[PDB]
Parts: sequence; structure tokens; C-alpha cells
Amino acid sequence: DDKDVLRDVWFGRIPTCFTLYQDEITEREAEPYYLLLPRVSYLTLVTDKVKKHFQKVMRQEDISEIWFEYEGTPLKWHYPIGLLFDLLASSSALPWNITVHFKSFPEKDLLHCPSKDAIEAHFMSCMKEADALKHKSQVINEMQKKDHKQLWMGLQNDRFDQFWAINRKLMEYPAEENGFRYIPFRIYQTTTERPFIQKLFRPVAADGQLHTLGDLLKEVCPSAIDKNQVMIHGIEPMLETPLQWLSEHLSYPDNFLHISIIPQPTD
Amino acid sequence: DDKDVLRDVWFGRIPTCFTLYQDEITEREAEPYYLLLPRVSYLTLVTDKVKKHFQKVMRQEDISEIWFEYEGTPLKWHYPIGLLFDLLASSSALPWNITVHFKSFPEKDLLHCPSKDAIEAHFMSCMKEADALKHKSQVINEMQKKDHKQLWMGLQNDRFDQFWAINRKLMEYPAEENGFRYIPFRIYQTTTERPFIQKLFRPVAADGQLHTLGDLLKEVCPSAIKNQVMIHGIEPMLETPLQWLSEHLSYPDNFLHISIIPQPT
Amino acid sequence: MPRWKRHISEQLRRRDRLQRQAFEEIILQYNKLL
Amino acid sequence: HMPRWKRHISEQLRRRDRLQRQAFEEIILQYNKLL
Amino acid sequence: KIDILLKAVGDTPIMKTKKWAVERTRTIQGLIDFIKKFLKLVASEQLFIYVNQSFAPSPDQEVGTLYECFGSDGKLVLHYCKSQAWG
Amino acid sequence: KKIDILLKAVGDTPIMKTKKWAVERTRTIQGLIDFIKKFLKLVASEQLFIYVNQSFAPSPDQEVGTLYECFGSDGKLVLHYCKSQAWG
Ligand code: NA
Ligand code: NA
Repeated sequence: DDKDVLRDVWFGRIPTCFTLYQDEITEREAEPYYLLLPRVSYLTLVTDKVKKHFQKVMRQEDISEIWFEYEGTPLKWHYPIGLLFDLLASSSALPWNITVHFKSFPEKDLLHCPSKDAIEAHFMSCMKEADALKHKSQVINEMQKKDHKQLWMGLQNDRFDQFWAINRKLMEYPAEENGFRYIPFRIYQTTTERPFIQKLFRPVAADGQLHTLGDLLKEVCPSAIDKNQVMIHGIEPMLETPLQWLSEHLSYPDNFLHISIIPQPTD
Repeated sequence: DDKDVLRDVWFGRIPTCFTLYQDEITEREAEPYYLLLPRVSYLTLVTDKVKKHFQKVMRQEDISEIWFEYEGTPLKWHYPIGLLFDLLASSSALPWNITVHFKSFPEKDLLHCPSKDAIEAHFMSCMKEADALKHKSQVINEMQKKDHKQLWMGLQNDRFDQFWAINRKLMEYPAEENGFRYIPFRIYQTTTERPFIQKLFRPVAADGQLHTLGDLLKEVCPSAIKNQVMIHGIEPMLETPLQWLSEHLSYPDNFLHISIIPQPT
Repeated sequence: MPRWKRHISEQLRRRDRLQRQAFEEIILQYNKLL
Repeated sequence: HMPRWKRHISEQLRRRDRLQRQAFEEIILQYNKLL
Repeated sequence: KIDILLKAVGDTPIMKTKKWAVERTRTIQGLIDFIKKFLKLVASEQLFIYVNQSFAPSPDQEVGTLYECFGSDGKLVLHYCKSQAWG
Repeated sequence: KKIDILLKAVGDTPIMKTKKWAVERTRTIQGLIDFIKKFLKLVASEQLFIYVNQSFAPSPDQEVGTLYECFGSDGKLVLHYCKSQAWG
């Protein structure tokens, strides 16, 4: 049923080709590393084997913080992997061609990722922000510290059932209501100046009808409805999809609905 | 323009995974071999490196005439690689999983391929049969033996310009006419007894108007308009002029091989 | 099952087939011979 | 302005190359280097 | 059934019976091996069959299909020869 | 096209003199952090955390105008600054 959709989203994989930047100094030729990236996770959390691989062919004096880029665009490690691909490389040929760098970290384009604790801090911030919109922070700020860890460990160890044991609490809402207070979403669009669009939007209408994905877009991004694709988790959902249902079943583990507005493929 | 379409059809590739059949007598387990197969060519013409690969792990006494099968179905080598794939595996995920066999040749399903001269002869037999329909054999007969050889070498060596420097002559037609006499086409379908449908069909009508792909289908195979009409891995519009298709989307053998496959899900 | 929910299930399965299933074995094989 | 059926064919062929050839050419070439 | 007339092109042994009534689904290869016996020819020896005195059809090709495309007067004429009569 | 920001302190951090500020909507958290560090006589190496709703710490590349429209109250956005992880 709905649980099958949850699993399909959770286990989303992107075939990726990591290639070491041409002007990195190597002891020998570096072979490209192929990897299936988890859509729902973060680059700097799942690429240890990639980091270890290219570090073998580099002197200790030449290794620095690792950073990635796609066609000249530094990849923000704090954006979920699936979002980055959808937004940047979905219309290009598979596999995803990511160039691996070490030197010349672009300070103006990327936040540093100094440790995995930094990642866990960012992930918990996103969850907390999401739940603020959903339950006025009532659900996540009443959880034990043990539960905040189970969420994180669930994400890190690719443990679906472990993660949803806790995350299901964040997907429920009071009986008298028919949805969350506000729906946690972010609308991305490369042609636009702003990083993303995030505003307040209620899932239920006045007469008690469920707002749709189309209603949300009509309200906060009418320009995307004239020609463009509406891409969430690599698929294009019908606009008539209930927004409340989407928030529950197609959110990332951070509880946000990351939506990409991209042009339709040329050929 | 029209030439870019010729190049795209010519250079069409199909990613393929050759795995050795598990019942082949081998000194050691062989690794699967990956290869980009040319759509416009033939299995027994482009798979020398594959044959060498799986023979490294075999005794000289165990080797024989190689053959290929997909999902139990022996792959007829005299059918172009692109046609075989569109008909049998285009529904399945890439790469194309072809199983490599040596022992136990299926005598009643496949034609033997003793040499590369056998392939050349078959290729030439398709061209001459095509030109018979298009020009009453007039264009291909008025060529020297060197031209026939160049057509073959162009296909064998994957040289577009070398091939089309001669094949251009086979796409010509009388100025007073608006196409060929008949169009060389073979329609393939998996759920039919017949290997393929090939009948006489004129590209123009009484009006001097061009027949479409749909016109051909309605005439010789109306039970296909739920089904997908695939040529070279694409599904062209039914309103596409048959004469143009024949000039641009034919295989090197000058034939228009058309696949009728069920719409996937 | 609602029209839009069936659509999502089908698209997700199509996505996995094209993106994961197509590359899973070849990547696994490449990783070995490295 | 080329006809709609001709435009369709050109795009479909390029779509096909992207889904089929361009998806596997590099990895297959790289796999055969390490074989 | 398809009515087939067989004509020889030397230097080739001549068929005693030249007029045959074959099935539509019979292949060229099936006929080559059919004729070879009558001509006292073994497998290694070659025998070419021609349609319209121009092209040697593919051995997998069916008689019926060839008739619908190249048949005249209610029959399909096939020329046979031990050498390449036409190219 | 500006928004009101009220800065509140969570010790032990130096206190701002001017707590009410009119800020560009496009200014990020980090640009706001560096703005505050100079007042509190803090160097680059020293960390300065900024919280929203006394709950979460927004990403430093996150714009303030957006945070305002979602988590603002009574015409202003309340931000707490601290030199340590106050809330998790
Ligand atoms: Na790519
Ligand atoms: Na496959």
C-alpha cells in the first residue's frame, strides 16, 4: 500500500561515476569509482569508499577536505543527493558524472563538512524546522534524546524499519484535524535567484477539502504552471496529488518535501 | 538535416552483457564480457573479441561453432542486431543479456555461419533483393565488383562515409518518378507463425501522393493499430512518408525492418 | 487505488528499473576487478 | 521549419542514444581496461 | 501450395522433374538440400538458387513469401546452378 | 523590503547594545553571524550559533527573509545567539 511507496523512496539509488579532477597531483593514474548513491542521504555521509579510493593515489601532503562538483557546479553536501541529481543532472545521460576534488575548496559556494557530527547536526536542524511547521515543534521536542539518535542511526546505516519506528510519530496529526499545521516544502529552480521557495501553506482548505500539489504550486510558484517538469524523487507526480499525502509519503528523511522545477528534456 | 539522421541510425549502439552458458566445459569460470553492439550489423560479424574471451577458459576439443541466445531464444545471426533487440529485449532493462553457447547447436532454429564470407553473401543477397524491388535490379547490377566490396567493407569496418559513398546510388530514382517501384520492408512480430511479412507495396498512390507508414500497416498488417511500431529503437509517427523512411531509416541491407511489439508497462 | 497513487507507484518502479537495475550488476562487477 | 514527423524522428533517435549508448559507453570501456 | 518451376544453368546436372508443388513455408535452404540429392551432390559441393535471374535469396527465406513478391503466371521460377551465375 | 530582527542572548556570550535591527531579506544567517561577531569582539575561529523558535539552528546559507515569513511573530523575527549548542 502506502508503505510500498515509502520503501521505494527510501531505497532510491543513483548510478554515479566519480572521476578525480585532472589537475590533482597523483602518484599514479586514478581509476574512476562507480557507486549507487542513496537518493535520501548526503554526499559526505555515503562516500567514504570514494574518499579512501582516491586517497590511495595521493601523497599525504596533498590530501585536504574532499569536495565534489558537477559540470563546474560545486555540490552542496547539505542538500540531499536525490535533490542535487534531479535539479542538476536528471536530463543528462546516466551515470551521474561527479568530479572529485581536494584542492581549491570553493568557500563561496560550499559549506565545509568537517565531521559526521556536522552532518547529524544539519539533519536534526532540518527535522526540527520541519516539525516546527507541522506541530509547533511539539512532537520532536518531546522525544527522548534516544529517539533523535535512532532517527540519525536509521539514516546512516540505511535501516528503513529503524528510521520509521520514530519517524512515523512525526507523520501523525491530532484526530480533529485532517493534516499538519503547515506543510514542510522547498521549491528549487536553477533559473531563479533565490535558493529555494519556502512559505506557509495549509494542507486543508476552508470547506475541509485537501489541497493538492497543484494548489501549492498555484499559490507559491505560479510561474511553473503555464512547460516545466515538477520533479520529486526523480518522478513527476500528478498535480492532483493530495499535498498532505505527499508530505507524509514523499518527504525526504529530513521531513521536507524537496520539489524541483526543471525544464523538459530537449531531445 | 537528413544526413544527421543517417549518421544516428548508423552509429546506433546496444550495450550488451555476454555471459557464458554454465554447462560449457571450462578450465575455470569466465567473467562476463561487456560490449557495445552496432545496431546495423550482425552478431557473427562484430563479436570476435567475445569469442576469443570465452575460449581462453576452454580446451580446443570443447570449442565449436559459437551461438547466442536470449532468454532461451536462439539469436538468428542473419537478422540485424538492432532488429533482434527491438523485437526481443527492448522491454527488458539494459544491458542486453545474451548467453554465449558453443556445444549443442540448434540446427532447426539457426543457420550455420561457417565464415565471414557467408555473412557477406547473405548481406549481398539482401541488397540485391532490395534493389530488385526498388529498381528491378538495375542500379546494383550496373556496379563494378569493387563497389560491392566497398559496401561490405564499410559495414564491416564501421565506416559511414566509405559505405554511403556507394549506397547513395541505391537510394536514387527516376526524375519522373517520386520514389522506388516497391519498398523493401519486412514486418516482424513475436506472436506470429511467419518469420516476417514481406509483400509488394508502392510508395506513391494514383494521385501521386506519398503513402505513409500507417498506410503500409493498414494494408499488410492492420492488426497493429495497444501495440508499438518500432524501427531502430524508435517509434515513428504513422504519418511518416514511407518513401523517406526507406531512404533514411533502412538498415545497410537497404531493407526496412519493422518491429511490432506490445506496449510495455 | 486512486489514479494519482497508482501513477506514483508506477513511476517509482520505472525509475528504479532505468536507474538502479540497469547499473547494479555492472557496477558490482567493476568494483571487483579494481 | 522541418515537418513534425521528421522533427519527431530526430529527437527520438537522440533520446535513444542517450538512454542506450551514452549510458554505457564509458563504463564498458573502463570495465574492459581492468579486465 | 506454391507451384515452382526449376530451370538449370550449366554446368549443372539437370533435374528429371522440373515442375514441383511445394508448401508455402518451405525454405530456400530446404530446397537446396532437396535438389542436391537428385543431382548427386554432397554437402561440400555448392548449389546456388536464383530469383528473377538476379539475386540468390537468403536460405532462411520462405517459398511463399518469394512468390508473392516475385511470382508470375501463377508460379515461382527458380534457377539453379553450381556456380555464381549472377552477382 | 527589509525585516525586523530582535537579537536575544543565551550566555555566556557578550550582549549586543543594539538588539533591534532592520535587515535585508536576502541576507543569510552567516552574513548575520559575521555581523554580530564584530560587535561581540569575536574572531572568525570562534563559533557563534543562531537559533530560531528556541528550537533549531538554520543552515548558515539560509536567507533571513524566508525564515521571517515562516517563523516571524508580531512583525519581527526573533533570533537567539549563543557560543554553544543550546538546543539540539
Ligand atoms: Na553522465
Ligand atoms: Na538486462
